[PDB]
Amino acid sequence: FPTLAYEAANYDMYRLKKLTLRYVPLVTVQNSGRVAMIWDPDSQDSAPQSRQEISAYSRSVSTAVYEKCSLTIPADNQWRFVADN
Amino acid sequence: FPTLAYEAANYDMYRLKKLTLRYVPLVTVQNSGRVAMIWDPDSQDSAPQSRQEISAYSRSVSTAVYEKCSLTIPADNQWRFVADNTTVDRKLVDFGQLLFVTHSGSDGIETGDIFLDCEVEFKGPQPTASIVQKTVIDLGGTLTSFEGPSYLMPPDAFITSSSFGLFVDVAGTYLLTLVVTCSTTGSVTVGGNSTLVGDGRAAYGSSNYIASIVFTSSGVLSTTPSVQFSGSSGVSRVQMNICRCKQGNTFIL
Amino acid sequence: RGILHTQLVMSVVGSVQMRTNNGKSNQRFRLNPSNPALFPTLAYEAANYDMYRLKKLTLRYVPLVTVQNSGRVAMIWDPDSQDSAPQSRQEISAYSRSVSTAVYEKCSLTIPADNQWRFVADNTTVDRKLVDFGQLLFVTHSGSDGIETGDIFLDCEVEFKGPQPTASIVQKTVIDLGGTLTSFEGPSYLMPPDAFITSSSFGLFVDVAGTYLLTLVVTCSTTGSVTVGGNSTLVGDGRAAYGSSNYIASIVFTSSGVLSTTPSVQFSGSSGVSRVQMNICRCKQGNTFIL
Amino acid sequence: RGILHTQLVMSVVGSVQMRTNNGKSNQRFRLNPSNPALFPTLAYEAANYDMYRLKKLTLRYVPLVTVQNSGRVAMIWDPDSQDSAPQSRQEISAYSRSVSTAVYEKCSLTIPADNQWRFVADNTTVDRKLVDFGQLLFVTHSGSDGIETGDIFLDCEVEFKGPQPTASIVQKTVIDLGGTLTSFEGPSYLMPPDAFITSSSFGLFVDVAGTYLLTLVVTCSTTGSVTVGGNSTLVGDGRAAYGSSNYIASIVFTSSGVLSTTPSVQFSGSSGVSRVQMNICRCKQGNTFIL
Amino acid sequence: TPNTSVKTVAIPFAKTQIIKTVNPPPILHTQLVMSVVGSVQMRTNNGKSNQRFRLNPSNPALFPTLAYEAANYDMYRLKKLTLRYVPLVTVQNSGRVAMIWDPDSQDSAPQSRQEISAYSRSVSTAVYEKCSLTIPADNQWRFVADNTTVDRKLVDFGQLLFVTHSGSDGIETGDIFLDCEVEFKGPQPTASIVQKTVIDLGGTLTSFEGPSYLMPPDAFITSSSFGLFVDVAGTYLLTLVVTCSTTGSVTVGGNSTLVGDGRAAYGSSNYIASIVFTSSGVLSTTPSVQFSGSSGVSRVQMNICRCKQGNTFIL
Amino acid sequence: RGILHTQLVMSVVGSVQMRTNNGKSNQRFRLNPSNPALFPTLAYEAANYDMYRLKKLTLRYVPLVTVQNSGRVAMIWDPDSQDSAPQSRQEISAYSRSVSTAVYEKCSLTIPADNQWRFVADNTTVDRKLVDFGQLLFVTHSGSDGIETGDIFLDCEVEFKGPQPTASIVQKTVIDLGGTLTSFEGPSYLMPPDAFITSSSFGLFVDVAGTYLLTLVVTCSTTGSVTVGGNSTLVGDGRAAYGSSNYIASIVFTSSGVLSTTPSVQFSGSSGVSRVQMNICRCKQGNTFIL
Ligand SMILES: [Ca+2]
Ligand SMILES: [Ca+2]
Ligand SMILES: [Ca+2]
Ligand SMILES: [Ca+2]
Repeated sequence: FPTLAYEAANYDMYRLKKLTLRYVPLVTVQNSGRVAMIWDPDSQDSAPQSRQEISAYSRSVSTAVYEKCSLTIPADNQWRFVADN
Repeated sequence: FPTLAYEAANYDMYRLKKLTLRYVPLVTVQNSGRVAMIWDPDSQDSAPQSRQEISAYSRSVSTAVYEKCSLTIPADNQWRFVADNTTVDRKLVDFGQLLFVTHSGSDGIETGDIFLDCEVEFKGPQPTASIVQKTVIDLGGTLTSFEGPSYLMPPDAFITSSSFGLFVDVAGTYLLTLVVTCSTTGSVTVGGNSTLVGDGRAAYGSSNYIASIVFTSSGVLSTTPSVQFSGSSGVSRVQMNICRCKQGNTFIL
Repeated sequence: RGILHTQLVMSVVGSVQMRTNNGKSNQRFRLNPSNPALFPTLAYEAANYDMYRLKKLTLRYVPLVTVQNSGRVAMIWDPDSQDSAPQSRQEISAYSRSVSTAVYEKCSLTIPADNQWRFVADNTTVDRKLVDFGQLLFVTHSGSDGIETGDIFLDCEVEFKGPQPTASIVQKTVIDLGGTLTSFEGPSYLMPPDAFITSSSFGLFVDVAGTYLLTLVVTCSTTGSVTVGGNSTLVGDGRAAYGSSNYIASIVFTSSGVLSTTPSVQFSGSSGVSRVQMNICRCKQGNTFIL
Repeated sequence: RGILHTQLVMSVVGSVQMRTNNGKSNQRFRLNPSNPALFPTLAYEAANYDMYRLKKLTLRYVPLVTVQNSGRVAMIWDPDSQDSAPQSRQEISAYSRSVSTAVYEKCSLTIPADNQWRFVADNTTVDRKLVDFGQLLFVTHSGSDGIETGDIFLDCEVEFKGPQPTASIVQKTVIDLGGTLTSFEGPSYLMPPDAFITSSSFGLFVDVAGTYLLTLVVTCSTTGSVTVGGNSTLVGDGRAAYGSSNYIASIVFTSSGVLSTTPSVQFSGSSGVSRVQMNICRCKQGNTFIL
Repeated sequence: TPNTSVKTVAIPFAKTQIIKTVNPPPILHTQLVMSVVGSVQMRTNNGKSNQRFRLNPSNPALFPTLAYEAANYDMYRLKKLTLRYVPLVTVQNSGRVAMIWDPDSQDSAPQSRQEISAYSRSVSTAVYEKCSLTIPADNQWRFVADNTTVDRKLVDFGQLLFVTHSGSDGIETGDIFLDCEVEFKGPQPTASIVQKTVIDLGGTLTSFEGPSYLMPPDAFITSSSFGLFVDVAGTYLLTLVVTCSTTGSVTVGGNSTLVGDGRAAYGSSNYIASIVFTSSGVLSTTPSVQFSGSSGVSRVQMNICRCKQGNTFIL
Repeated sequence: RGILHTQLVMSVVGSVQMRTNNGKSNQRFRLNPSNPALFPTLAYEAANYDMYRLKKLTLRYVPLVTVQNSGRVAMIWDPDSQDSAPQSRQEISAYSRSVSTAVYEKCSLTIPADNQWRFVADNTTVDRKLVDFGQLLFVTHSGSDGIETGDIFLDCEVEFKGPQPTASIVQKTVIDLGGTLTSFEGPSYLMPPDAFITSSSFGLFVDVAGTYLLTLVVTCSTTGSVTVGGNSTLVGDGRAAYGSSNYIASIVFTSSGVLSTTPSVQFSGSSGVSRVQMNICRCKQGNTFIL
């Protein structure tokens, strides 16, 4: 949030209502590969560090490079502190 | 607007819907005097400089010290630019001035205090605005601000061949970076409007002189410069950066 | 239904320039019942428990001075407990719950309570932010400098979940030369910027407004007198002793919570002060020492 | 809903002949909540109020000894608080609520509660008979001579009526030559027949099982070391001092609350002891003085 | 709805109150209690004892008129209780007056600023501004204090404490009024309205036969002198009986004045006087009745009667 | 619905004076399911998830000793996970859920459960106070000096919210000269004050009662034999090797999880031990190395 971080300085609590991740390719069907998009409920775990951990994290979309993805994250209702001090 | 100025960085246009000025006294019916509250439609006029100009400005309330006032300002519907990347003719940008004239006191006593009400709405957004001033002084010149906002204003600083002073009157806690082109070293003291968070670390080196101070100002008058650099020789340029930082952004011995 | 508790919080001393919680940092008025400043009488109940939940909260600034001393007392609640103290005069209206009137006139401010059980601070937690309910900040800026303006009361309905063996309500603080007050095993009667030692002298500022009991244990080489003044008077039976390199005294004094530019308890005349160890208990007037 | 409060009352020391509060008088277990023997944690809550009302009252003696020692432990509730001790065996079961079993096996006793509001003990009553809710007596009468047998817990739902400022966490007790302990403005935490002085020595028997902070103020002529006896142990920081005719010490010790034929805190070696003044605070394993 | 509400307060100048009686019937009853003397440091009931104001109808401080009707009865209630501090001073003098009711009748007094605010039931406004405190009642019947008990906690209804600090020093600041509806159950013949108090060397006053004019922190004896601080504000009738070895003189101090024909006499080891003095109840740091100049005082016995200015002896 | 899970927690070793987790610190029995002392089997299930929620919690201490040894075992549940140890006896029964009986006789204790979801311990927290569900403390305080008395079981209905990859079955702990155990990326399975090194020797105290697989990687200068102490036994296949300045061993041993004053795995005989690195895996009576 390079723009909301200034408005986030003027507040203390926050929610997050709608969360989508919308990988858009920029390449033809000629280049192989794989892109995966992962959401953790932790904010202090490490990252793979394998192929085993990519697929079944909890909430992950792992299609190819040349093809579009879309991942949605379910929200909560809790109020959390904006990270200050 | 010490709080809205951060939200004002994320936008470009503004209006002002409701404007009241609500002077509240803090003193009995024993102290004589007069407080007047003035709104200009200009934002570049000077101030009185007489008793003649206090009463009939256009829109003014001028009661006594011990008795309450209330002034309302009529609004417009126009959209005006938020002052970013500082313009020169700031008359078509601002909505006006407030002037707050007192005389014939009751000398330097906490008489009362002035409150201000707003409904501000903002149109289309920016990324941000850089909330760090950059002000430069030459010998004989004044402050010329760059990069915004308006913490320091051009009648606030003075330089000599050997000394330097700032009268910070905004009442926050700040973070300076003095960069002074000298020939010798010097000391920095903190005057009457403000106090240190006392670990101001500075250094000399080449022709530059670089300091970094954290001070907390009160905005009240005092006839001492609030940040004073003296004892040096051949000051030519002083460059500044001010940030409004809290009491944890101080350096450590 | 619960039981209300009116409790004294500060004696508000006015100021000319700009001042937060008067002599103290943004650590004093944490909304935990394990805080002797905001809870002078519920801290004894808070030592028995580990969970609390606030129900009703009002602040009730009641004036004391004649209407000749202009001022502006402001009472401010934060939802954080780790935000810094406010910097300017005009960084007051940017808070959420705030009442700012003149010195000579009474106010009120209600704080909406949550429904979450929170831990009672018997620690040494790093994040106070998730434990406390928030801060209370008190700002004075016009003038009338050395004058007791009024005093702030505070009303609560606190209920407590699961109990605990009693947290020891006796402080233990140690000062070294060049060091500060460092508390040990709680509570927080004294804050770290409340004392000073030299090579020959010693002093404590006490602003919680109670009647206490000290045990000075001072490592010196000569004896020294102990004077009590400024904010507190002796319940005058102060019996000290000397012996080996320790210096031991026991004092019963009654502070008043007002600021003053004199230490409340002062120890002077000796030589080579190196350590001062303390214990403060909040006793009563019957705990003196007969001559 | 209320909140239960399991609290340690005694640690039962068996005796051959007949003994009623393992040695201490018929004054120890008054059922006021201003009684640290019966309420080691609720007395801090009860120091803020004037009226109280008991709702649930249970025993549960719990043993600690192997099944090899014969003996018998009884638990007694008078509705009086000024009746004398049960002089014989036939008087033991004749009380209103009484449960008596062997040493090696657990018990329980419930007390029916009233609905009246009674005053909390504040610094002087003479007719305790109308203020307390009753006594508790703990008789042991056959042969398990003085081995620790078990310990007795106590459960409460206590509600309090209208508040008060805090009264006294700290004792002040004064001994003169030939006299006994006379307390001034505190709880108890000592009781009179639990200290002895001579022309040259001094001793305290503490049977409450807490962790305390003393301030010995003893008018002497020569110095004297301080040991901590068999009931209790130091935390090794007993910094003391001499000076004028006073002798000043400050000790942090933890007692197990068990009988022993050694004084728990003993002061010997000096000469011409005339007065001893005390202050006891119930600290924790914090407030000891760093060397 | 603009989230900031500006409210104006016009603090005028001196506020006072005006009190008239009607009185009508053959029952609310307003009375003075004190005149609040402000102090700089800290002070309880203004220099009076730690136990003085004490809710029985057999208490001369709170009920100088009902105490005679209280002698003819045994039980009492208290229905309506208001405390109505009236200022007598402009908005120029700073200070604070607090009015405190305890449910105990044997606690001590603050002895801090901490204890003033949250007692249980307290009003603690400024000096120049009016207060009003109400006390909730009960339905229990309690004994009128006759043939003095020791644990006077189950007898009285409570205390009044009247704490001032941070004045405005010794000025007539205000005064405290007290309202009651007192009803009495089954009657006595009477009660003996004459105190009998005895002091020994090192001891204090121990009252016998009732009522409570003098209280134990009011008198001091030495080997050669004697003093009483009468703080009830009436006109009294003493009978000093002092066990001395020599004669002595009796003067009348700051709280009180003679009706100047105090006749005394010496004789055997006793010393017998009979004084008529009129006290005001205000503080003064002189004993109000002082007997000095003698030698070996051991016992002083008293009888106090509340007699008017015609019960004086004649030269 | 659920499935109960009876699990071994400790094997209680009695002590005369006072002891809280039979020697180990107030860190051992955190109620996260990522705690192998409390969850020797559920930690494998809990290594796949991030949130958990406890539903049923019971003790049941079960004795093992003849009815000849006096003593007393207590079981304690703090709602905090950062409170200190119960320093005295009066603090034992003052917890929220506490059951204390004799050594030779069985017990039970139920803990009321919440409905909140809490994080599972992943590699670093500082405020455990908000992550764990509480502590478990196990006090023994009279004379059954160190004989195995009994053992304590624990029952659970645990449900987990959203999954995760597996985290760590294996520890990595590193010791330097003068330092202590510092774990890196594992469970625990050791805790710091359970290993000691000298200039020439090495030792491990394992009190978890499983069957483990070590890899000793010790920077030495000379070789050294490895014995398996009194707590634990080999499966007789401890193949080791020397080479460069490293010393490499791999041992399969089974520990009973009982205190002993001998290191369970000891490495002595060499010279200039500087680092020791570990990996512990909880194998079975399989993975030993055939000669
Ligand atoms: Ca995770
Ligand atoms: Ca113009
Ligand atoms: Ca705790
Ligand atoms: Ca009381």
